[PDB]
Amino acid sequence: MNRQELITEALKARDMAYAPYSKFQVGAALLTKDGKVYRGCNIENAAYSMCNCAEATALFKAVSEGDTEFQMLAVAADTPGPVSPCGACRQVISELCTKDVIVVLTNLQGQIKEMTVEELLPGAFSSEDL
Amino acid sequence: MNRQELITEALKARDMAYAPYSKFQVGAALLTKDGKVYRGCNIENAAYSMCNCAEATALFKAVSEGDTEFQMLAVAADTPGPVSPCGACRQVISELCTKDVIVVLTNLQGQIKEMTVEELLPGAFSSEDL
Amino acid sequence: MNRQELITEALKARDMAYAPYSKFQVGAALLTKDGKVYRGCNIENAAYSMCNCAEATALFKAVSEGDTEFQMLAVAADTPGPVSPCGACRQVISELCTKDVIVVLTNLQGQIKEMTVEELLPGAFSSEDL
Amino acid sequence: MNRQELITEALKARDMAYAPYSKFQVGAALLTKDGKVYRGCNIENAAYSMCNCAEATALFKAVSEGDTEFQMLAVAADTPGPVSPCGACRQVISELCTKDVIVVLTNLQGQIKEMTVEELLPGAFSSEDL
Ligand SMILES: O=C1CCN(C2C[C@H](O)[C@@H](CO)O2)C(=O)N1
Ligand SMILES: O=C1CCN(C2C[C@H](O)[C@@H](CO)O2)C(=O)N1
Ligand SMILES: O=C1CCN(C2C[C@H](O)[C@@H](CO)O2)C(=O)N1
Ligand SMILES: O=C1CCN(C2C[C@H](O)[C@@H](CO)O2)C(=O)N1
Ligand SMILES: [Zn+2]
Ligand SMILES: [Zn+2]
Ligand SMILES: [Zn+2]
Ligand SMILES: [Zn+2]
Repeated sequence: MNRQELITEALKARDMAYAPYSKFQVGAALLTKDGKVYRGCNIENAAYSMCNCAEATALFKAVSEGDTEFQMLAVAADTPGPVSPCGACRQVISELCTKDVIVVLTNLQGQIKEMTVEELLPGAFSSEDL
Repeated sequence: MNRQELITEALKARDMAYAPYSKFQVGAALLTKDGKVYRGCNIENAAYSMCNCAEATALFKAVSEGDTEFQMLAVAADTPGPVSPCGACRQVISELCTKDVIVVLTNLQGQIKEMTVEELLPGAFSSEDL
Repeated sequence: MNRQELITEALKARDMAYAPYSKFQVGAALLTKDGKVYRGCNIENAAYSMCNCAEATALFKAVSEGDTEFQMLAVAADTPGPVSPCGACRQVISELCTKDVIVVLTNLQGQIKEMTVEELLPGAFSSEDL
Repeated sequence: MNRQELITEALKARDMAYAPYSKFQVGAALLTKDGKVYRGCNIENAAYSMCNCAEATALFKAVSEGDTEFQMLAVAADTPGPVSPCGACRQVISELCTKDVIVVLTNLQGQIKEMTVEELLPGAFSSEDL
C-alpha cells in the first residue's frame, strides 16, 4: 500500500461524500500500521457548523474500531492545488496521529503535497498545554 | 435486533471511547433497515471544540459506508437518567435520520427513554429553511 | 424593551451578518436583566464546521463583557416560519441562559414563536450529567 | 497601542473567561486599523464540542459590530510557551483577518511569539478552494 494506492482509496472514499450544501466532496483514506485502510468523506448539515470533514470521518472510524496506530493519511478533493485540510481537521489529526505520520494531500489532477502531522500544524495546541 | 440488544451494542461501543479530557465515555449503536449495526463512541481533543460525540461517530461511520436508511439509534453513558444527546448531535441526527427513526436513550443503570428523531429536536432547523 | 423592540434589534443585527457561503443571514438580540442589548449575527467560514451562529455571537459577546443575567433572546432569519435555532445553538443557549429566559423566534414576515430555554431543548445535556 | 499594550488587553480579557470544564482560561485582544480594541475569552459548554475560543470570541465581536479591518491580534493563556491557537481558531483567523495581520502569542510569563496570519496557517483552506 504505497501512497499512490492510498490516494486511490481516498478518491473512492470521496464518492461517498454527503455534501449537498457546499457541493464540495472530500475523500480521505487512513492507513494503519497493520495495513488496514479506513475511508472517510465529508458529511454536511443544514446547520453548517455541524458539517464533518473527510479526514475526521476516517479517523473517527478507525479509532472507534480500536485502530490507533497509523502510518499515512491521504486526502483528496477537487481543489486547484493539493487539498488543504481545514484548521479543525489539522487539530484532530494532530491529536489522533503521531507526529511522523505522513499526510498525503492531493486533488483530482495529480497535484501532490506530502508533509508530516507536525508540519501540518506546527506547535499545535495539545494536551500538554492543558 | 430488539432495542435491548441494540443497547448492549451501544454499551460495548462505549468502551472504545477516547475521552481523556472529560473522562465521560459515551457509546452509540446505529441499526440500519437491513439489520447492520454501526458502533460509535465519543473522541475528544485538547481543543475541546473539536470533540466528536458517539452518536455522530456512528452516523458518520454508517453514511461513509453507504448505509443511509436507519431504524433505531441507541445511546448510552453513565449519566443520572437516560443520556441526553447534546444539541449538536440532535442536529446531526435530525439531518441523517428520518423523523420516525427510534432513538433509545439509556444510561448504565437501566433507565430507558425512547423517542423519535422528531421529538428529539422538534422543528429542527433543516435544509428546507435554507 | 418589549419583545417587539428586541425583535427590531435582532433584525438590525441580522444586517451585520457575514454569510457569503450560505447567503443565509441570521440576527439575534440578547436582553440582559439590566436592560442592555447585545446584537449577534452569523459569521461563516470556507471550512463550514467553523461557522458561528447569531445566537452564539450575541451570547459570547454578552458573556465576554461580564453580562451573564438575561431575560430575553430574539432571533430572526428569512425562514418560512419562525427561525429554528440549530441544535448546537440550543445547547449553547441552555448553558448560558437560565431556564426561564424567554426565547423569541421570528422570521422576516411577522411570524412569532415564543418559548422558554427549557422548552427550546427540554432535558438538555448539562454539567450535572458530567 | 503597541503589542505590549494589546497583550495587557488580552490578559484582562482572559479574566472574563467562562471555562468551568477545562479550568483553562484564554484571553484575546483584537486591534482594528482605527485603533479600537475588542476583547475575547473562551466560553465553554457541558457538551465540549460547543466550546468557543477567545480568539473567535474577539473576532465574532468585532465583525458583528461592523469592524472588519484589523492590524493585530494578541492571545494569552497560562501555557508553558506562547499559547498556540487551536486549529479551528487558526481557520477562523485566516478567514476574518488579512494575511498581513500580526498575531501576537504569549503566555502569563512573558514568552512572546509573533507571526503573521499566513504563517499561523500557511496555505489555509479558503473560499478560493470552494
Ligand atoms: O479539511 C478538509 C477541508 C474541508 N472539507 C469540508 C467540510 C465541508 O463539508 C466542506 C466545505 O467546507 O469541505 C473537508 O472535508 N476536509
Ligand atoms: O450527545 C452526547 C452528549 C455529549 N457526549 C460528549 C462529547 C464529549 O466528549 C463529552 C463531554 O461533552 O460527551 C456524547 O458523546 N454524546
Ligand atoms: O441557529 C440558527 C440556525 C443556523 N444559523 C446559521 C449558521 C450558518 O451561517 C447558517 C447556515 O447554517 O445559518 C444561525 O445563525 N442561527
Ligand atoms: O485556540 C486557543 C486554544 C484553545 N482555547 C480553548 C477553548 C476551550 O475552552 C479551552 C480548552 O480547549 O481552551 C482557546 O480559547 N483558544
Ligand atoms: Zn476539515
Ligand atoms: Zn453530542
Ligand atoms: Zn446555530
Ligand atoms: Zn481555538
